[PDB]
Amino acid sequence: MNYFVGNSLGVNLTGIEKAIINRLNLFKEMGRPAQCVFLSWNRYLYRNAQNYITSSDYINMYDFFQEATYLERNEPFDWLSYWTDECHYTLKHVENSHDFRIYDQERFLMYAHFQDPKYRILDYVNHFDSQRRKVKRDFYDVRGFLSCSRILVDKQQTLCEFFYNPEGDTKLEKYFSYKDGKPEVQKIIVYYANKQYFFNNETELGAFFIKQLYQHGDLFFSDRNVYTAPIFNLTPESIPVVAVLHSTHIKNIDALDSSPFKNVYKAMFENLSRYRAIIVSTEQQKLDVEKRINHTIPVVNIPVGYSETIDTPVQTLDQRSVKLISVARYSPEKQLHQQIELIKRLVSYVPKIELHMYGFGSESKKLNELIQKYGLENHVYLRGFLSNLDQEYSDAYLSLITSNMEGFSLALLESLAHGVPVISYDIKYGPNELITSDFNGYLITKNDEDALFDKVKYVIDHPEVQQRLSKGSLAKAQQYSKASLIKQWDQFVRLI
Amino acid sequence: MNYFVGNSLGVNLTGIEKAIINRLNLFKEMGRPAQCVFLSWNRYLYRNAQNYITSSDYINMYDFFQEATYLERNEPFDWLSYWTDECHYTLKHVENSHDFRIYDQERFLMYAHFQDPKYRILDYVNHFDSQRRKVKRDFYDVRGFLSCSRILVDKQQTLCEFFYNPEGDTKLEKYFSYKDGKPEVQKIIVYYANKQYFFNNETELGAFFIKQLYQHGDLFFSDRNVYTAPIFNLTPESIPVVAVLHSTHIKNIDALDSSPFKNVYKAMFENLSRYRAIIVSTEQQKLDVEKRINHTIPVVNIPVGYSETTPVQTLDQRSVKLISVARYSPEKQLHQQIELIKRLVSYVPKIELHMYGFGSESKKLNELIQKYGLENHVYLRGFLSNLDQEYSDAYLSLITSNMEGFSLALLESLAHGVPVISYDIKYGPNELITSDFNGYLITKNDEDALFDKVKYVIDHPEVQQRLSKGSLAKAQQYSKASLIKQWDQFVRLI
Repeated sequence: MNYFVGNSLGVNLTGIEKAIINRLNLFKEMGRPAQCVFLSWNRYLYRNAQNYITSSDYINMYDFFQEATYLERNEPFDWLSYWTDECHYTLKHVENSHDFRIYDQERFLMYAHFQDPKYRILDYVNHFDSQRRKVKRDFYDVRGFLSCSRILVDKQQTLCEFFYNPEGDTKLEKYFSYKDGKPEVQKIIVYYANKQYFFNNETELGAFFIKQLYQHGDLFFSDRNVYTAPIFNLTPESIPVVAVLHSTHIKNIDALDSSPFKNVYKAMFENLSRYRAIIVSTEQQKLDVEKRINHTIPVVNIPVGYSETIDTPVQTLDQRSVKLISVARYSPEKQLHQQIELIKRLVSYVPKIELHMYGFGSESKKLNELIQKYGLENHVYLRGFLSNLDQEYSDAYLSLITSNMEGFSLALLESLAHGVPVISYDIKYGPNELITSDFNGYLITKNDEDALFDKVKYVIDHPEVQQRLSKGSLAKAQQYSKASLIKQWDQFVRLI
Repeated sequence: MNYFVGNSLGVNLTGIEKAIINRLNLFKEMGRPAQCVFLSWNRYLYRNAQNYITSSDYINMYDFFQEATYLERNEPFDWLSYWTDECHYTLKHVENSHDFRIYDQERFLMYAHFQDPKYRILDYVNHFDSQRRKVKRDFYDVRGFLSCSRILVDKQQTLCEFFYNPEGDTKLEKYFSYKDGKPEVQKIIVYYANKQYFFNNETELGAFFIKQLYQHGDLFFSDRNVYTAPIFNLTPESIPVVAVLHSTHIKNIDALDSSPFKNVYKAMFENLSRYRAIIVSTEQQKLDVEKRINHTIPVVNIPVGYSETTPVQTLDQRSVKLISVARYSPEKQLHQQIELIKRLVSYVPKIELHMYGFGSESKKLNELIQKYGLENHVYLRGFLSNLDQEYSDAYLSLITSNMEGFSLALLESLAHGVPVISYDIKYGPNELITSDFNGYLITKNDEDALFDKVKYVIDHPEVQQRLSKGSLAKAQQYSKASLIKQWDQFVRLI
């Protein structure tokens, strides 16, 4: 059995999350057992996983100990008619919210919070004593059951939390003490195997959990090396783990030798004999990493993404309009303001031009402030993150990358697969490998926005080029075919 | 020859403008000659019309007297260099514009303005005197020639206008005086037929033109009645004309008998004996009109739009996409849809509203999308011409106006498989939707009932598909083949 350890799955999948799911779906078709391992406590991971993996494709560490691994949504529960009818409480609704303030004949007891406006998903319930101190907080799983009560001290500070199984029995206790104005774990009690276990640390908890999962002949893959690498350090070398690096390994990629390893990858690079091999996406990163490592341990390049059969429309280009697209999380590294800029000085040459920006991150409001400032309301669109962008690649003329650091770009390959050429700064890793300028898009010089504007403008001018590039896009998309990676993954696993 | 008579075509086609082109394409297929007439001076008309009808398909009255009827673009002319290389002027380019100031050795002469940044289309040239007053503006046709010079007075006020043919010769003159604070024609001179004609307003010119155009057994349709009815009224009964009505005919739809006509239509109704008939779109409007006019003249219903044979109903599971194909004008009540989405976003976090159109409320509507934080959900997509791919992942169409004839936007939805949820307004929705067949009719302005239904259909994808299948069915009742029959019928019998 092959385990791909990560942290968790977001509402919106991140690059690492998407990459993990891809490995899982390749291993599915290949015929090898595989499973995702998630470490982070997350009561919404069932909902978050549902449109991508099945509850048997994944083990979550907390679920495991909560005897709630492979548990489904149970039947919905009318909490409000419980409180009114059964409990003879009265329910003052809080305005502009799915919240409530529960009372028993003018005694304030708890503050209820739901996720949804149908009031079917209870999120949390907060408990108050005689003097309206917030004493205890009950958090609920998205499948129904009460998952964790938390006990508060002083200024709603976390003193400890208790994790339960869906039947209610306690399975986990965590004790907090406040260092630097923030709760740090200091004790963990785990009820497991009809015994009691003690750990000082969530890492020590992580290691224990692995040792349970592990059988002889099982193989691990460490994908959030921030957390997963410390966990594996406290694991016997007898247990094979292969590191998977999900981005550029160093703080400045221009200083190949005189540059520190990233805070996230430091723990792996310190214990490099722990890991059976290390996997990057780009050949360049394979070369770069094994020189800096000094070939102490093998390195392989297996790309995080692959190209699949296209049974939606490709290059159905309305000859009157020009859709440009960004498919990138709205974070600073992606440098999306440069694209709003580009669209600014480009409407006058191509009016009726559109830029659709697919993502959602933190820069949402900063990005929206510019499309508004420059008058670009009817030309630039902040389309929220959505999967199955296949319909959304159909009318796309070009893809833009203006990030500065990317590693393998899943959205880059996804463009090429839909026949949409991409114009991207010439950065590491990824674009260099996936784009050949004047083959399937163009590589632009870093942050050289005038060079950017020129080629984007040139390509909008001569559609004969877009069609030529769009062709070779499909060509390049094929070198990363699902078969190329099933085999490439099968060969890697056998060698190990 | 059948002549459909409107004002002109805009950069974004209006409902009537779309209708005149639809009628043309219909006649063109069925083989009866027809061609659009446009009245107002519009020096971008040939560019506006490039995608919809030929230059053989249309006669603009200014083009006609300007002897530029059926004229096409010239070879490019390099004005920038001509002013430099041949007129030894300097060009002080104006910042953030396609404009130059034109000097002759520190003497400020002209302010040029180009449309495009490629400087290939000269738009207008402003002329200044020795004191730097703007005395003359030179308006250029997008085909390259000088169409009109306007002489200014006082506070850049329009005093008279001269209209040329492409050779340069002068063909019309208009003299203005200011009523309120706007210019108003008071004299028109026309050099046509090697003679001089005098008219007192643009209406009398319009009537003079018609008679120039008219030949025995030509037939005319009046499609912009605020302007065209006054024209045909100054025209002899011997010229056949048929009124065509494009909105509700009455200031208030609720008093069928009592209320006044819309200002647009007063001129028409007050002289109903001049028109061989009225065309309307919906069977209902045919009746309501007939009652009021006491069957004085024939009323006939011939829908403004037809359906025809591109991906359809390729619905992504995770996202719900709502569409409004409607102008950003106030009587479409498009703010109500932003309010809808605002309520509906916490039940449907993946929802979108794409709002296709142009219009005066682009700013009111933009502010609300900003105020409510719906910038990631409601989009002002602005006017798009071919919408065939936007309809593909459309879940439903939305209508929230209060006044409509046939909705061409509604039928287009139904044609592309997209059910419509509309208020129960006259005319059009009553006729094209059958609730729980291809969409729902809502009590007018019942924004709760609207929300209730929109959320419902979203809740039941299986209903949506049932509704989509009925929308395709109803659309084939308004087919192309059938409307060519309706036109050929109701031309032959007039």
